Amino acid sequence: TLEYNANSKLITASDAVVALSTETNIDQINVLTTSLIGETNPNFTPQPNEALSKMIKGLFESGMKNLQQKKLNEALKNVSLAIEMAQRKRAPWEAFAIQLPELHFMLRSKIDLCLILGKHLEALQDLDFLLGTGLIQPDVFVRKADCLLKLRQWEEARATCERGLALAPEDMKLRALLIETARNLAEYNG
Amino acid sequence: RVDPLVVLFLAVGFIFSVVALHVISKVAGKLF
Amino acid sequence: VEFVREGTQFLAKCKKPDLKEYTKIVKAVGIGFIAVGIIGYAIKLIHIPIRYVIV
Amino acid sequence: TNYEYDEASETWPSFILTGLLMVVGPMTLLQIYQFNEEVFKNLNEEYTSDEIKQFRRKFNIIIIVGWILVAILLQRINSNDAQSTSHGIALPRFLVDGSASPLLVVCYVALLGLILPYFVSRWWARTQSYTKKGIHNVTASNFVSNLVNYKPSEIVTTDLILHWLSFAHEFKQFFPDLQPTDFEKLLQDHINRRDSGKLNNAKFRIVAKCHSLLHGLLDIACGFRNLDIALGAINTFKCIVQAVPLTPNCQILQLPNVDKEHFITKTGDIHTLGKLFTLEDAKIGEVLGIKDQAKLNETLRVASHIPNLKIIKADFLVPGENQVTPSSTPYISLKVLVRSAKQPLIPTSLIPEENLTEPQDFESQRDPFAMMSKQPLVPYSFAPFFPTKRRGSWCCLVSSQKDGKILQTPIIIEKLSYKNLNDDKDFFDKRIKMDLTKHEKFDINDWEIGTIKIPLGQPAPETVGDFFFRVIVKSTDYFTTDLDITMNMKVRD
Amino acid sequence: PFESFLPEVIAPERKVPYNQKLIWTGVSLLIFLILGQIPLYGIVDPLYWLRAMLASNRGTLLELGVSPIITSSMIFQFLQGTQLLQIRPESKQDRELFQIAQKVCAIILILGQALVVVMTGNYGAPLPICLLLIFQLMFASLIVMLLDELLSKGYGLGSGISLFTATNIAEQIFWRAFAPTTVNSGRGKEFEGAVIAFFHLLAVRKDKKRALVEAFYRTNLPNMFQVLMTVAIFLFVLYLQGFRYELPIRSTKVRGQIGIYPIKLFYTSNTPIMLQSALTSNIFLISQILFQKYPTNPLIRLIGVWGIQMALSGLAYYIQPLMSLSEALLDPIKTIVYITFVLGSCAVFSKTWIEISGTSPRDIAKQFKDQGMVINGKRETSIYRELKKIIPTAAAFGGATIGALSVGSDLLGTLGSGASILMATTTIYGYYEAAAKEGGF
Amino acid sequence: NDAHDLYFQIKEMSENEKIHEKVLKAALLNRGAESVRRSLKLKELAPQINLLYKNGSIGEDYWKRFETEVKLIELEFKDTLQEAERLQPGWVQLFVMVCKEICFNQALSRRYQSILKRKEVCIKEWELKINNDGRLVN
Repeated sequence: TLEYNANSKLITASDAVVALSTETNIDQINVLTTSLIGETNPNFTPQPNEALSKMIKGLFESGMKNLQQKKLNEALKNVSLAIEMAQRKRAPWEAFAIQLPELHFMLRSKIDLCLILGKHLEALQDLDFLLGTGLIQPDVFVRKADCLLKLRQWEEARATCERGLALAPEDMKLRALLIETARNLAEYNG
Repeated sequence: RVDPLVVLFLAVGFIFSVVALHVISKVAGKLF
Repeated sequence: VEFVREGTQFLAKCKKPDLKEYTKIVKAVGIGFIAVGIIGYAIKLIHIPIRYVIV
Repeated sequence: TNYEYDEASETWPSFILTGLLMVVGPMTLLQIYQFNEEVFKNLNEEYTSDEIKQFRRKFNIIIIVGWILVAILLQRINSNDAQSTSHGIALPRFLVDGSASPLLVVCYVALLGLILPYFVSRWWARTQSYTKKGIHNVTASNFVSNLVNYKPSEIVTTDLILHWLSFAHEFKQFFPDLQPTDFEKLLQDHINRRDSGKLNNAKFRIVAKCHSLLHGLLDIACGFRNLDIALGAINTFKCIVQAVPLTPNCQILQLPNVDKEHFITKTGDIHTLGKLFTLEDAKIGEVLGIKDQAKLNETLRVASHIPNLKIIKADFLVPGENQVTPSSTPYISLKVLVRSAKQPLIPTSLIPEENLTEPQDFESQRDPFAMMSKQPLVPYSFAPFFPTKRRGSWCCLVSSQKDGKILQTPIIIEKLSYKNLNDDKDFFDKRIKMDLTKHEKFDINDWEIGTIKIPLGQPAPETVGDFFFRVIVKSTDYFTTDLDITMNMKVRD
Repeated sequence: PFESFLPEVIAPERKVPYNQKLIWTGVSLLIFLILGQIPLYGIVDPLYWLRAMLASNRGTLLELGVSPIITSSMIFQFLQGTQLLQIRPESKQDRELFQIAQKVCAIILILGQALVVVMTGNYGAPLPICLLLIFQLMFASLIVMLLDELLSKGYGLGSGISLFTATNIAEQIFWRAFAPTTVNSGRGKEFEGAVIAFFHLLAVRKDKKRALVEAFYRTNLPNMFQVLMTVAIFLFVLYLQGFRYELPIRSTKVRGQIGIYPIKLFYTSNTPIMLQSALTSNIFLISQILFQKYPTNPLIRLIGVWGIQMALSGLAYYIQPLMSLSEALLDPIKTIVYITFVLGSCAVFSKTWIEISGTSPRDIAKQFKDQGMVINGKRETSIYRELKKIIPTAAAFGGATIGALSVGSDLLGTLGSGASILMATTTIYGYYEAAAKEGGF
Repeated sequence: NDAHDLYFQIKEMSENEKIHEKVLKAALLNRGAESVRRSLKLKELAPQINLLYKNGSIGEDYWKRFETEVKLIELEFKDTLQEAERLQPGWVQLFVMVCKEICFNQALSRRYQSILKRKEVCIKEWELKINNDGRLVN
């Protein structure tokens, strides 16, 4: 069973034990509902919105302006809020080829900022998502192997350096990373 | 359309039918 | 006379089976031959008194 | 014709005697006519508990009877008293005309109508239900359904694969009372070295059965081109065999008699076996916290007898040519070196280069795997907690580097020579630190270099360039050092 | 092209393992053997050659045997050889139509043959009983056809005809040795089996030095010498089955494909001996009939004369085989002409068959050029010139060796003819080599 | 495990509870998105299942089950499209592309939300000791 709110127009499951698939589906239905309530035209178009993009760009630029001011802690917070707004206040039917590149372009700077700050697990998870969503470049494996070496995982670091060199064998930084990985692993094994 | 087990069943059924016909024709003469 | 000459030349060029292969060959073929012959002989032998009683 | 049956027992004795001799003779003739050292075979049964010994324990007269029957029949023959042709038969008379006349025909009808089709159908339905790998059809269907709807965001672990295994249909045929939750609980009890209390004889059965299940799961996961699930299955196989949960310091916790509460609390830098063997023979015992010489010798003998791998030369080879050309069929040829965790590194330049080359003869290039198929088998492993007895194994699988997908089913090797682990080469120690290659006992021809050849299953691409691969050779018994290398084929035309 | 909806066994979608094939072969053989021992119900022209060649016995449900199937197969083989059907490999629907026309004509042939045998045979003219007696043969022939189709679709180790013929040959060989029947002609009871009578005379006679020489010769019934000779000939034929010429070949379309192409000694083993046997059987039958019908004619006297029955003083007398060494030592000219004829016939038949069946060296060279393979140490333009030096000699010598083996077997007096032993051996060796090259238990 | 019956449950609830009109369109769009996702999934999974079957590692009835699901998905999508036409007039050509986009968008959103749970599994598995601010304190 599942109850329907009156003033909020959001459906919730009144049961005590609900599966995971049912919860994900009810959440998706709530998202679609609260988007359709706001979008006024009945024949909506996959054309992206403009005011939302302007606000997201404003937040991202206000976050980037702190880098010139040499404030490294709150710029990360502003970029995180920008990414959250881009993931929250955007309708699902908007174009994919315009919704994914903005996420990449913001997540890249957030990764750089987390790596400069000193958080390596958050940065590693961001690299893993950005790599598994369809962005494979030699500038990703450098940072991923850097993180894996900073938190002491040497077999995975070696595999990452090898796969990074299998795509751009002329890179000058992945080679030094591979040398360091081999040295650390030889000290770890013997 | 037809499985191997169907062929085996058909063959055994035909053989048993012929044998039963023979033994029935043999016992009918002995009965009368 | 040249017929036998070509024959013996071809025979000298062939590949004859050695012991470790001939034993496997004779084992397989003999087991198959016996497995067929015993089945045939048993089916032929059993059906004589059955055919006497039934028919 | 019109036969005449034996009415005085004058012919069937000889027929039965011949039928008996033709079976007795060959059996009597047959009865009158009738490389890899294992060190753990003795040390394993000394550490196995009695509860597993009891499980492993619990779960010619034809010739003599034929000869005595032959003697009886021969004495009976000797005890007997003895123009157109009158044909006859050898069978006795009461078999066809006495009081046993309908018994023969009813036995024929029964044995032809009931026993034959029933048993044929039973055999057919029993042989049609299993998969060519060796698992049930329902089990394979469950595995395929598990891998069809699998969220790539979820991370694979050991608990996930145990939860997947607990739904096997073959666990239900053994004990129809238990539920999959009970099977998952028993598997967790086994891995975490816990006491089930009452269902030990079911824990042992399902644990011994998980072998074929994990092999079939690995096969299916490689068939769906999934690398993470394959690696997880191999790691779970290791954990099930060694009865230990997967942790960072596991190579040193698989050892026979250590106490985790002391080792984990005291030291935190020893993670492998080489790092352990860096220390002296008494410091190792003091660190592992056992302090018993007669009991330290056994763990030091186990810790320096498990195999580690190392490559000497790896490259792609095509049989009969000198290079890789577009649309040709190459394979992978590896020269590995099975070494102990205690021995130092020998430079690759010391190899005489004579053991690494391939012979170029037609009998050798018609099939390049016959020379690999001559190596000795792998010895018995040291697994005191696994119910049955296992031989070692190495599972080698190859994938791509552009997309990262497994591109063929895994090859499982079983023949390899562990000659470099024998105790005659004990001078070659890591702690002596005196450049033991210039030693009076060191001869570079005594060390063996094994070979591994993996068929590639796909021809070279029609283009020209360098295409990189990734080969992984993992063990299925220990937590040793595996192989993980990348190599490229230079299709050059 | 037409419409056809008739029962047929469906082929397996995947490969069947070796054990599931062996068990099905055994079960089909058991059914086919049980079918031929049960007589008909309505029962109340002896052609022994046809019943011995086509796996048939009279007075049982297996009277026709595989005769209609083999006749339809030969008819369509001739129709395809004469290029009248013009079957092209570019279409599969045409092949399916041909394969279904095979059965739709075979069933009509079965019906016609059954009607002819019932209306003409020695069963008797006097209607429902006749309908039942025809329906029995109908259903038995349908079952035999379904069994052959099952064994040929993929559930069996091979075809059905060869398996059934080899089974009959082996059954005859074993019944001539372990027969439990006896014969009483003045002297007493004597078994019709070699080993049975051997043991009987060794046990009951109590005169071993005489029982041995009496049971070993047995001029009237099978003895032990024939058993020894047939075992020796079996082993020798099994040894001459492994002879093969292996020339090394390599590929050029996809490199890295090295192999070996074998050219056996028994290149066309089964064809020449069976064709020659059928020819001699038909000639003997025609000569016997023409000699029986006519009392005396010059040309009829020349072709063949029969007397105490066996042919003598005629053309058919020369072609008839020698019984034992006595007939050989008696008249040398007959032995010379018989050996020359039987060897030349086999050699010429083997050469003609390799020229007809499409296995000539030129066709093999065309297939080599098609697949792209070459000979290892030779050029491209020389594969045909090399095969011409190998294949014809192989065929000729295989035929000559088969003929010599048949003559030696029929002369040494074995339990069965050399043709039968060789055919059964080749049929079983085919299954053995298939299981070996494919890989199975 | 589907969003098929959830739409029917909401539909049956609509006739009694007087729910809004856009909730039905939301559930319908979700069902169409799931149908498109499943169709693409089967379209990419067909060759691997076929090869596993030909090799002899899947059984004989699972292949028939797969070939039946292949057309069951098309039947369900046609039913969804007919219902879409019924619910709003002249909304059949845009419905399909809108569903095609929401499929990818919601899959990406799921993958992005999964990282918060993905982050603690690795801590548990590698025994990391991390204080506040995400730094390592060994």
